[PDB]
Amino acid sequence: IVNGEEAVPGSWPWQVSLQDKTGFHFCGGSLINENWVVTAAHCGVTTSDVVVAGEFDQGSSSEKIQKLKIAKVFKNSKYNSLTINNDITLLKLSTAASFSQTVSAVCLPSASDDFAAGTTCVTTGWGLTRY
Amino acid sequence: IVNGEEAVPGSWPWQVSLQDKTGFHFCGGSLINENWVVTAAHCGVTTSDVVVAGEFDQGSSSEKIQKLKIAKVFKNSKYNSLTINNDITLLKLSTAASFSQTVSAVCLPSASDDFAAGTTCVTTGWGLTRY
Amino acid sequence: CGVPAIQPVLS
Amino acid sequence: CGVPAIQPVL
Amino acid sequence: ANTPDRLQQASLPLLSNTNCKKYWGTKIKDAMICAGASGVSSCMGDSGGPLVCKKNGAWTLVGIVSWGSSTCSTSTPGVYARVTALVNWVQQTLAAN
Amino acid sequence: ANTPDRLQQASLPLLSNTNCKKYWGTKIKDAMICAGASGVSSCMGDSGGPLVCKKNGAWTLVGIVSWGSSTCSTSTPGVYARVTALVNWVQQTLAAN
Repeated sequence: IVNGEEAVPGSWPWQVSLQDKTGFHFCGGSLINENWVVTAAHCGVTTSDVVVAGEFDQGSSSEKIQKLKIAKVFKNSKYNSLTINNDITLLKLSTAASFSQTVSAVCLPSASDDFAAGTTCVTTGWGLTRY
Repeated sequence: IVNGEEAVPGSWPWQVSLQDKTGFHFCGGSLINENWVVTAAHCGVTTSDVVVAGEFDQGSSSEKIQKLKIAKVFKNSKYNSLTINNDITLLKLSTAASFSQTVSAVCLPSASDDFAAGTTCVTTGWGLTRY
Repeated sequence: CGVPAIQPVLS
Repeated sequence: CGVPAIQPVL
Repeated sequence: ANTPDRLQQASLPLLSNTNCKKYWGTKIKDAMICAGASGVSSCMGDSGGPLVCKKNGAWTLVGIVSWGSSTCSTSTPGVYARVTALVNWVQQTLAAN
Repeated sequence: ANTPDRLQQASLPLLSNTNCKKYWGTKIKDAMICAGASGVSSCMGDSGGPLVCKKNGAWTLVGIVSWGSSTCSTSTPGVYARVTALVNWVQQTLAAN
């Protein structure tokens, strides 16, 4: 996020970091359940990647995190790799995440609700702070 | 690189990998000398980053690489972070690179040479293969 | 769901 | 400069 | 490097797809939602992360970081997967597994 | 993940700024050079890497990966720092340090 600010640790308890086998962050995701994570289909997640929950600092020597293995990847079949339309993937975890003060789930909307233009929303992540 | 191909190990001897202090690759660069590397200004390299030369596979639990410290960063003063114009940075190595079969420098052009449209060129890197 | 234990600040 | 010990293949 | 060690957050406004098209045109589809162009922008590494809105006092997933400016310009809105447009598939998938 | 562990390469043509402008317009400055739109694309993580051309039997640095398609579209040219335009600065810097 460019021109963002540091979050209070654990204040976005659904936020997860997706790491490859090398141990590196390539994408974010959100816990919706103790067993499922929602992410983007363009992320190209495989059962080889790991889900990291309850993380704040990616430089920690060791911190109290949860490294969760993925059981199955559910990419939406309507995903268009050229258009980038219907950019969603669900991840079913091998091991359920243990919810706490710092690890919890986000709410999901109904297909019928309206989030109007002008609403102030929030985005979170470990993306670049400057291009 | 999307729709590229695997390179022959060490065939692009000037190719370097820039890693932050968490140990992760965030940008590519090129050795122009035993003591200097050229990269993009937008990469936001600091003296905290490390230059990795002689690498082919990032998953290697050991390969013959050279982790080189950065003594000084030379950002081009005309770099525009809005326009991304004049996107160049020079890195002076603390410790010179040991040149070998797999570590060597790329040539630099003069301000007056012409590389005409249509010329077939090559680009290398560890960037995503799919968006 | 969606009620952090640790309330977020200015976001 | 610019002449790799291991020639590029393509 | 321009990589943060700590989790970042930002506040940003939702745009109508009409306003968004002013920037990206035909690239904006029905299952997409834009936000930003207000001095902040999602950048490399934020992909897959959330776009949340408060509703009935609870935070709700409205978008999924999808794509944005090449340069992460803070003057260009970011594009997000519109969860509203995809949650029926999510709900069905959970129901069945 | 879409991250390669092994180094990748791609052959691609240089474009004239004029033709490049067809795609990016006003964004293309004098110290920029485009390449591709021929079925390949530089993508997230390629930044700062080389664009090389053979000259008199040796490889020469013509560009530096700078920016390009939002989605790394292989039909959109990538933008590179034009080293011809910046090499005077490189040489003066090396000569003094």
